[PDB]
Amino acid sequence: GSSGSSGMAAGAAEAAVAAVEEVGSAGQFEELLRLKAKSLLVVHFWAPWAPQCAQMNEVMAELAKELPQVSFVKLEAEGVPEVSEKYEISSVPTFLFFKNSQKIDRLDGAHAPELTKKVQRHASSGPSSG
Repeated sequence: GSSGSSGMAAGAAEAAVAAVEEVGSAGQFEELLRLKAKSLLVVHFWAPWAPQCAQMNEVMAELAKELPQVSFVKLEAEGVPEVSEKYEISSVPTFLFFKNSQKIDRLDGAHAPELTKKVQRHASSGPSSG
């Protein structure tokens, strides 16, 4: 109960990844929400049956690269019925824009262009604004 920071210590780094994260549990998602609160989180619902999720998945990969300040996470609707229940997500494809641990936007249906639009729109918030 007595210390003197005397400034600030140095021992932390940060990297940049443009890959789609795989969410297979509510904990991971509910947890990330906070972490990726400042940034733009994109929760896409992919299914091992729905063909639409096929192309919708490939498109994401690219985006993630274009927008390094964005977070693309894909969750299994049937894989994790815990989260799907809460939001009652019983349809795919389905994207959920979570900002600051609070849903602000949502895209229903397999839309290649419609998606990018929303992604960029929100993605804006952050560095190099514009």
